[PDB]
Amino acid sequence: RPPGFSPFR
Repeated sequence: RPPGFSPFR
């Protein structure tokens, strides 16, 4: 669950 996939990024 990387940041690039998160809703924030």
